[PDB]
Amino acid sequence: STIEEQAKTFLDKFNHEAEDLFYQSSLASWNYNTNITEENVQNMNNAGDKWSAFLKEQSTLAQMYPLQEIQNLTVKLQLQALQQNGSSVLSEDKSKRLNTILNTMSTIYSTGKVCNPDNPQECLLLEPGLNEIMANSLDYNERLWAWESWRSEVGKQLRPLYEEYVVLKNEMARANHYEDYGDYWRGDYEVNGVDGYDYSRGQLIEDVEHTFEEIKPLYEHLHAYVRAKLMNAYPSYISPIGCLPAHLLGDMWGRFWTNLYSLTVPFGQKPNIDVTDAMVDQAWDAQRIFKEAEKFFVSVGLPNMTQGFWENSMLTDPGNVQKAVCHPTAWDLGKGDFRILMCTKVTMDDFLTAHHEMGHIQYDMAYAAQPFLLRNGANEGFHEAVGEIMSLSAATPKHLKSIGLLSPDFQEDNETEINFLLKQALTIVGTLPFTYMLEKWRWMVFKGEIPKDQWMKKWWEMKREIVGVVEPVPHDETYCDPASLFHVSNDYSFIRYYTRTLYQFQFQEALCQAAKHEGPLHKCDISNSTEAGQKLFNMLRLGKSEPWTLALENVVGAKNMNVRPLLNYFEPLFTWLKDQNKNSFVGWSTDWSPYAD
Repeated sequence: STIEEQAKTFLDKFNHEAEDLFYQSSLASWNYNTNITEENVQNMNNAGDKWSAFLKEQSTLAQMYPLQEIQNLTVKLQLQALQQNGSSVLSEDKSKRLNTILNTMSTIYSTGKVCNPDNPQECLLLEPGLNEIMANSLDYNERLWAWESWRSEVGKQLRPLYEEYVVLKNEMARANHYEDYGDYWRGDYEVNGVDGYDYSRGQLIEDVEHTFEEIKPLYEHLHAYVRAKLMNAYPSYISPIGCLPAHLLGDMWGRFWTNLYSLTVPFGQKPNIDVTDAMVDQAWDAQRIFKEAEKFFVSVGLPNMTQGFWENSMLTDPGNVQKAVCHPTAWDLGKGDFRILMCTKVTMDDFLTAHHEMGHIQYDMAYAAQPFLLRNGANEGFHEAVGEIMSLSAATPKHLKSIGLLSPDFQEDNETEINFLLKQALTIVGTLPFTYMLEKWRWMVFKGEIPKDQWMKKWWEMKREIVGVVEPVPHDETYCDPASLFHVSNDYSFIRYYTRTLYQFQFQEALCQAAKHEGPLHKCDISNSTEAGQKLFNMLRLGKSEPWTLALENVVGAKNMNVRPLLNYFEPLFTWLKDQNKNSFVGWSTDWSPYAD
């Protein structure tokens, strides 16, 4: 007859009512992704608005239950994420303005078209269009045109809408008892009420800017090497003392740096690793790729997947008769139903993608017993962190040799491991400072460290301060360059893509030491060792029921988040760079600019 028992029965009624409508709402979404149809575009809308109304009404009926007089930390964990008013605190007109701004941001970015009024042939789409010329072009102006002009038609029309977004989200957060919306976004990592494990939202910056203080060395040699060797590509434009132009970072912006490898190979005469020539000869299909990826998880002790998983997942493009957006996504429909979406093809990268998205499915399989609010990762960067460590063990030549794909007598030397390390670090570390600078800018603008008149000046300063990237052409206040990214335009959280990597190496190191590997960490494998899989499962089975510090402790043993596994993983590459960069300019100087004439 007290608050703690009334909260439990209310949560029982909520979870026994949230689960079944969540299934109904996600089924329509999956049916729309499989079948892009007008009849389906409204079905998921009806279903999603029903569940949106459900969560709002349950949030309202949960708001008479104080958090101070409930002691059970489980019930408190359920209540703290359900009590969140979010958009409920603002007026109807402000809610209308925010949602029109929301569906305008996505619309303008998605339907942004580039064209040349002087040359009709210079008109192309984004995928597989505009990114392609930013993908495989070796000319400077070729990338320059669709770099500056990309933000000419979309990088101007979101500046005032985002200016209004900043101010309305400030009240979005302040009315909910936060300092800023930057303080609302850093709220997932907040842990309170756990003695010794209590984590505050203000400590996130204190830890992130400290962890970057040990990542800066490796990155400055990466930048020094890349700038030293791109003068073989662009000798007449780029200084080997200054920094790099933004249009040569691999994509329209430069988040991922996979695209530089084909031009920045360490050794060219060696034969790079690939089975793409191996499944064509040996008759592997999407079924068999998944079946062999399953054995990876079976070896470490993880249970076999559901019978319905195979009969409900989508594996191969259903021809031209039906058009399905098949971005690689893992789907947890609940009620024991889980599916995966990807247009599978016969290539090694699709094998790594299959493993990466298969880890997500297995991880979500682990916490089925958790309630419908605890059926999520402890932190946001934790869900994509459990899914890539399989991929790091899926690219090891030892792994490919035991399955009969890779040649049994491939010689592995100091030139093969090192090129593998360049391929991975240029991809997994080339993204960390860019994620950090982006979220740091979001935090100083959302706390209001900047006025209007230097909104983007102090943006290119931190690109030229953190990642060391100069602009080919100066930008005045009129545009909006940060908004060009999809995650900024639709306003997601991004530091999940800096913190996921740093969980990745901690987990990999702890796991393959628990597997008793003798040798450098960059090749250690997790298969055929149940003692590490059982340790990992005892972590995956908690999910959100425990604080992320304790979740890190039960595996790695540290409540802190560390870079030491990162430096162990890239120590051999670090060593190559030291004696490779004896004559290059370690570091950068801010005075340099390509247009400083």
